[PDB]
Order: sequence, then structure tokens, then C-alpha cells
Amino acid sequence: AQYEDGKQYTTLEKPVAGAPQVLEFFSFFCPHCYQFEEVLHISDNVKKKLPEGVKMTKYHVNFMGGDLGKDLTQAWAVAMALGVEDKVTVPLFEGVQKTQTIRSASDIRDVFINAGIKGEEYDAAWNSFVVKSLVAQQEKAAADVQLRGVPAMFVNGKYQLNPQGMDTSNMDVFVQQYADTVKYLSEK
Repeated sequence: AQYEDGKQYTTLEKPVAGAPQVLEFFSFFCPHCYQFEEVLHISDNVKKKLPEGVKMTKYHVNFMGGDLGKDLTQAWAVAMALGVEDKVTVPLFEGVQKTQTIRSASDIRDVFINAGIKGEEYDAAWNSFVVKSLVAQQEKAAADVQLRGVPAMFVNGKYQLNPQGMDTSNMDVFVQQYADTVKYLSEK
């Protein structure tokens, strides 16, 4: 074919029922995730090519950056509950990896305050049980698919994107190939 198992994607030996249609995993500690987010805008270019009536989910993971890693997964859960993913994603990445000014939960909280979420509203969300389950969901979905590395994309719990098997000479070309692959897998 032109799209072969083991080449632009791999297939899960243990498929995952009821999974989100397009499921992406990242870490604010993950260097390629930074690339994927602010240089390549993968999430965004995938969205643009998906059929629709298809929803896109993105989750943070715990296995990078120890204690601060977990804090970031809760903070992402807060982002998700308040719907402020778009206002914090970039300063969260740059605070962990570029400026290195995120060193504690409090520094994470600063990013939200500066992004305009209110302390009262952030602390309330942070501590809410809706956020607890949303953390639980994030962990469960990573658990369901044997996740040991990020970035990672899964399409209906049975296909996993394999970017090592795509050309990287041209970034735009890598992105199109990536998204088209998601689209092909979407339709499968």
C-alpha cells in the first residue's frame, strides 16, 4: 500500500474499546511536544483535516518531571475544566522548557493568573472533584494503551501514529503527512 502498518502507524495488539476518537498525549517536559505544539502545530493541522463530527482529545502524562509532572497533569485538568487550554498551553511550555521559571505548583498557578483566570476560580477548580476525575481520566487513558513515551497519538483505540517513519527534511511536509495519516486512519 501507501499506508502500511509498521510504517506511518503501528497497530495495538490489545485494542482499546470506547476510546476517544483522536487521542493525543503530551508532557510539558517533553521536548518534541514543545516542537509539536509551537513549531509544528500538529493538533491544529490534524483538526483542519479530520472529517467532522469527530472530536479531538489531548491529555497530559505523569511519567516526566516527577512531582512537578503530576502537578502539571492536575493543572491541565484545570485547563480542561475551565476551557482555557488555548491560553495556558504556550506559557506552560515556555515556563518549563524555555525560561525555566516553572519550578513549583505556585509557579504553574502564576501562569494561569497572568493568563487571566482568577485565583479564586483557579484554586476552586484545582481542588474540585470534577478535576480529580478529569485527572483520573487522563491517567486511565494513558494506562489503557501502555503509554511509556510522548508525544503520542491514538486513533479509535487501535492505531498509533508513527512519526519516525515519515520524512522530516521539510517541517510542513512532515505535518501534512502526519495529519493525512490521521485522516486515513480516521476513515479506516
